[PDB]
Amino acid sequence: AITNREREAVLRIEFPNVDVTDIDFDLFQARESTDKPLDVAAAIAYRLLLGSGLPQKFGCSDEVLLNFILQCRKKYRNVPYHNFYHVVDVCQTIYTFLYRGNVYEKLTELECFVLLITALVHDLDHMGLNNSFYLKTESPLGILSSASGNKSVLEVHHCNLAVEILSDPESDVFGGLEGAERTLAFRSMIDCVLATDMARHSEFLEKYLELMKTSYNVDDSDHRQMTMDVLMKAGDISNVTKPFDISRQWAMAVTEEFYRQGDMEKERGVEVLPMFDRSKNMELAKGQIGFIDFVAAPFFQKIVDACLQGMQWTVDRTKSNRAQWERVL
Ligand SMILES: O=C1NCCN1CCOc1cc(C2=NN(C3CCCCCC3)C(=O)[C@@H]3CC=CC[C@H]23)ccc1OCCO
Ligand SMILES: [Mg+2]
Ligand SMILES: [Zn+2]
Repeated sequence: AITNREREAVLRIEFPNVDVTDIDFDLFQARESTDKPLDVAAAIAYRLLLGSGLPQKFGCSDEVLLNFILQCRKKYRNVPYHNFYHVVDVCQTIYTFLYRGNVYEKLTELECFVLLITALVHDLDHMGLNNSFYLKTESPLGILSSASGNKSVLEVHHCNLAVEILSDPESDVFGGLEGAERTLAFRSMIDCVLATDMARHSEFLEKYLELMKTSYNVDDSDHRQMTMDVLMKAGDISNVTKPFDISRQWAMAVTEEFYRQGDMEKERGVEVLPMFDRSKNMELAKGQIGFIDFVAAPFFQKIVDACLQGMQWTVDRTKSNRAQWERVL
């Protein structure tokens, strides 16, 4: 359970002069301009969701929504990248895809609510170590994954914790739903989180594009779910689509986390990939350009051209940042 000092420390935060729905929203400045960045991060998610009118529409009370965010926050660790700020950022970004990029037209209101909730649970208890680390080192979570036959080590873990938070009525944001609606809420959340495993990036992207070769059918379960998966994925690789100052700060965070993994691998005598090598050094610009060219740019370009036409700015900003990193070299 949550303490009343904890709830009130978040409840009292308001943003009258800072628009949390904007594509230019700067979470780094929001964090840096307070002495309580975890409270401000929780208030951004809370006010963003209450402001939309979605929780209220699905019988999710203000207290339950606030309890849920705080339970999620407790399960986020002090790591450079996969910390609470990342999921608040993903939530805020998906919101912009839905309501600034008009993707809300392609999904039901319930599915928009589920997506925003899912963003907040999608990396629960991440240790700043990737799936490969768990498998190479034969860690208890890796062993658990191998024996159960589910290769997405962290993603299954993220789902288990989401289901656990939601098992408590005081934090069940889906507690106000019933029957088909409730099943859809859990099924869609679980499928979205499982879709975030990057070892399955091209699988999800190509399953989506083939479904969109024919007319978009909202009556089709697969069409909606694949759209939900693509938006969760887009939120996850969205740091490339932000203003250069913001994009650079996420680039530095992911670099430091990756380097800490590499250092732990060196200490354990397991294989280290160049991307995770701290002592030897690669320019930040090079990492980002490679990331954009082989992953981020084709992803955004293909989904935009296939169906998500309103998300054109994501393609534009990624290119502008790619050009800026090229200048850095
Ligand atoms: O500049 C850099 N320094 C070292 C790495 N590097 C370039 C990579 O940068 C980023 C990578 C990531 C993620 N990489 N990968 C993998 C995806 C396939 C391609 C290779 C990299 C690993 C994950 O599995 C993470 C978890 C889920 C979604 C994306 C996450 C996130 C954010 C990144 O940059 C933030 C500013 O745009
Ligand atoms: Mg993840
Ligand atoms: Zn993530």
